Amino acid sequence: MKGTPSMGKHNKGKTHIRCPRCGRHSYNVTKKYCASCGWGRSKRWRRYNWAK
Amino acid sequence: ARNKPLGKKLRLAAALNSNRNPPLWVIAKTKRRVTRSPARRHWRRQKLKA
Amino acid sequence: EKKVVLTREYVINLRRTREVSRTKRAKYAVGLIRRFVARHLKVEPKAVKLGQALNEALWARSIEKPPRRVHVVVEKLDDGTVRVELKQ
Amino acid sequence: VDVKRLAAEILGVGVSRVKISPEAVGRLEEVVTKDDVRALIDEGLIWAEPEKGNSRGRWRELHEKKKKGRRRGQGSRKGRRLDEEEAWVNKMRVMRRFLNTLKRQGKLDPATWRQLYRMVKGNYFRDLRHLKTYINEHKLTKEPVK
Amino acid sequence: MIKRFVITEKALRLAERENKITIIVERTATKKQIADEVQRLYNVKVEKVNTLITPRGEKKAYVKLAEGYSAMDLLTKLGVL
RNA sequence: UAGGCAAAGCCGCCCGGUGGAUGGCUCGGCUCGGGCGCCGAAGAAGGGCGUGGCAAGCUGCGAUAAGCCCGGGGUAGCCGCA
RNA sequence: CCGUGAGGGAAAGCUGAAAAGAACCCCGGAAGGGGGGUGAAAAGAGCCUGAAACCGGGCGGCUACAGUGGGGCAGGCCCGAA
RNA sequence: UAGUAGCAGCGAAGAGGGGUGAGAAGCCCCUCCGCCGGAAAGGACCAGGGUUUCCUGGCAACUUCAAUAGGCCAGGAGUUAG
RNA sequence: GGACGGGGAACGAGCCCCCGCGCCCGUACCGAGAACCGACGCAGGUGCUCCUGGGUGAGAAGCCCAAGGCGGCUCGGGUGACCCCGGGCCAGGGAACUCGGCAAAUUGGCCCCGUAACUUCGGGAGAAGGGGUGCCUGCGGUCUUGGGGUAUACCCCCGGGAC
Ligand SMILES: [Mg+2]
Ligand SMILES: [Mg+2]
Ligand SMILES: [Mg+2]
Ligand SMILES: [Mg+2]
Ligand SMILES: [Mg+2]
Ligand SMILES: [Mg+2]
Ligand SMILES: [Mg+2]
Ligand SMILES: [Mg+2]
Ligand SMILES: [Mg+2]
Ligand SMILES: [Mg+2]
Ligand SMILES: [Mg+2]
Ligand SMILES: [Mg+2]
Ligand SMILES: [Mg+2]
Ligand SMILES: [Mg+2]
Ligand SMILES: [Mg+2]
Ligand SMILES: [Mg+2]
Ligand SMILES: [Mg+2]
Ligand SMILES: [Mg+2]
Ligand SMILES: [Mg+2]
Ligand SMILES: [Mg+2]
Ligand SMILES: [Mg+2]
Ligand SMILES: [Mg+2]
Ligand SMILES: [Mg+2]
Ligand SMILES: [Mg+2]
Ligand SMILES: [Mg+2]
Ligand SMILES: [Mg+2]
Ligand SMILES: [Mg+2]
Ligand SMILES: [Mg+2]
Ligand SMILES: [Zn+2]
Repeated sequence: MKGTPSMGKHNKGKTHIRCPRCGRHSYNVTKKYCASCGWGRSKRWRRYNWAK
Repeated sequence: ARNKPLGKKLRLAAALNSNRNPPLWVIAKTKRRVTRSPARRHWRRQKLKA
Repeated sequence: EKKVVLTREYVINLRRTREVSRTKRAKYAVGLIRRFVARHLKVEPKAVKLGQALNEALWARSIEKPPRRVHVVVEKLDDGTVRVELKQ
Repeated sequence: VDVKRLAAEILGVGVSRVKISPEAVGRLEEVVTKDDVRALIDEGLIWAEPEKGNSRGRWRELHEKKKKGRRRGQGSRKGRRLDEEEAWVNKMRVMRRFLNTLKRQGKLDPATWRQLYRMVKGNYFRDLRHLKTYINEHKLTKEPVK
Repeated sequence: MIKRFVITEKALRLAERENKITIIVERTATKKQIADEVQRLYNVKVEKVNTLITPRGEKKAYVKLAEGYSAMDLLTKLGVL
């Protein structure tokens, strides 16, 4: 059931919405911060040296 | 959705405005070089992550 | 305005419908009538026009049980097309 | 434009029941508005066929036969038909209202009413006829109960 | 504040039948602002304002005028007809 | 006996269809050398949305929206990629 | 464009000196075809050159009693202008 | 390989006549036949989708066949609250 | 909303009449065997989430038909070989099949009679086993629901309903 039948439950939920600061589809509505730029939990922009 | 927020609605409106192929006079102006647009899409095929 | 140039009465036997699949017997009967009329009037099967009473008689017992035979009147018109009617 | 959709909306019936005359096949392509559909309806080229109601003559005949008592034998029953609890409620209410009316009018001493009431609650009597017959036979009232 | 007028079939029918003008205005304009703007610019009396935001992201207003002013006449006067 | 004499099929050349190699080209990249070196609450960088007569994208710009004013250079053409 | 997301991420250059970008006639439902034009050259917008694999046609040889590819010798048919 | 597999199975399906059209089994209309009817099917509607809605026109591409049809393509329009 | 208190003015209502204002955002459509997710116009999943007439029927079961919709689970025709998938019947025998009764077959609703060992005394139990079952013509009963009779129950008459 973990494949195609479970894929049908991804039709109505959401983890992220568009971030107001960086515009990506990365704002975690429940955690209340952006997973890309870190808005809502860090006033400085989130960017790590291990990322190209 | 029946009930929408205005920001999501405005982003959808922006996608609706941009979704269109280049005009025929633009094709003639560029001598058949500009035929397609990157913002052209189909609602069933390519999904906005609004 | 279409004038009749020939008229015949025929008894078309549809016993071949019992030798085909039960899910297509009435439609097969329509094809049988068209082929019979084309053969006996020397025209193509597309030049034959079935009448409404004939169609309803063929479809009276739904798709599975067309009648075993039909008594019909065939008329050849001045343009070359043929009309087939259930005799009544 | 779909003529049948507008015609069904105008006539307030189903599109399955809206009927368009073949004589208006030429005029169908010129139909633009619901006013045009109304004009065609007024001319009579578009009408609504009557709906089918399931005929009830067979049911009425069978219902008369069932009232007379046919077609309700052992071979025609598949589940419970008689309600025991409702029957008990009706039996108690019939006997209790009869006995209470008798006591209220004074034909029965309250002690005799108590004995009859407890017997009724204890299921001594099959029916109101049995209760009346018991009352008459044991002479619990000064005048007979009909 | 007013961007333009809507001169479609629905807008023309509304103008001729209900004394309403259809305008495209700024998305942030409120009903109060639209009514005051219409009254100031055209010197008519506004009966009521209905507003909606189109799927293309524009605010459209149906301005119903008072019962002494003609929407069709005003449209002819401005020459947008 | 063999040729006229041929099925399906096989090999080689020529022409065509497909394909986009090869060659030529280059307003692109890469390396090295030299310079220059901070911006932001006077609200930055970044993003969204919008903005052209016909305009979808890029570029530019910001409701004054491929744009407004002033001065210097540049003279007769101009309205970006197109 | 892909992934809920952190992240990941292509393919894709070339008409001609000049559009001179193919008038006009016949056919076709249309894409389009024939004739006729422009051009030094179709180089025809699916646009420099245009390989091989592959497919179609023509030509040469074989082809239904004879087991296949490579080499040497002898021969039959075909080419053998430079 | 190969003009081959598949375009069956999950309890519905088509036929006659006419019209349009280059072209019609399949588009439009009538008649007949069938399927659902506490519903893979009728009414409402959440999330999600985001113009797929409506009108006009069309068939280079899309729909496991066709097409004059279309959730497709082109143009235009449409969502009104104490 | 009410009550219990403090303070203030000379006015004044929860009643009647009349006047004025109510901003902002959503609002199309699908809502799924083609508009969502599953690379698809995907037999899955999400949502059958909430609602639905008549007959038979214990029944929101099945079967047939309304209202309403559909023939678009998006190939058509011919043939009636073998073979495969799904379904029907099969004389005599009756598990001899086979690892194994797998599969298939049998029984089947309701009413009446009847029901063992054992038991934790509740159960076992629908144990098991046997009989009845259609249609038609009449005769009744128990109630129910109204109306009329002296008439609130009973009683008589009339119309409807159930068993
Ligand atoms: Mg897992
Ligand atoms: Mg969660
Ligand atoms: Mg999808
Ligand atoms: Mg029966
Ligand atoms: Mg009990
Ligand atoms: Mg509103
Ligand atoms: Mg040969
Ligand atoms: Mg910026
Ligand atoms: Mg070339
Ligand atoms: Mg030589
Ligand atoms: Mg074939
Ligand atoms: Mg096959
Ligand atoms: Mg059925
Ligand atoms: Mg049915
Ligand atoms: Mg439904
Ligand atoms: Mg539509
Ligand atoms: Mg249309
Ligand atoms: Mg579209
Ligand atoms: Mg709606
Ligand atoms: Mg499908
Ligand atoms: Mg049912
Ligand atoms: Mg109906
Ligand atoms: Mg079909
Ligand atoms: Mg077939
Ligand atoms: Mg046997
Ligand atoms: Mg054995
Ligand atoms: Mg054995
Ligand atoms: Mg078994
Ligand atoms: Zn962010």
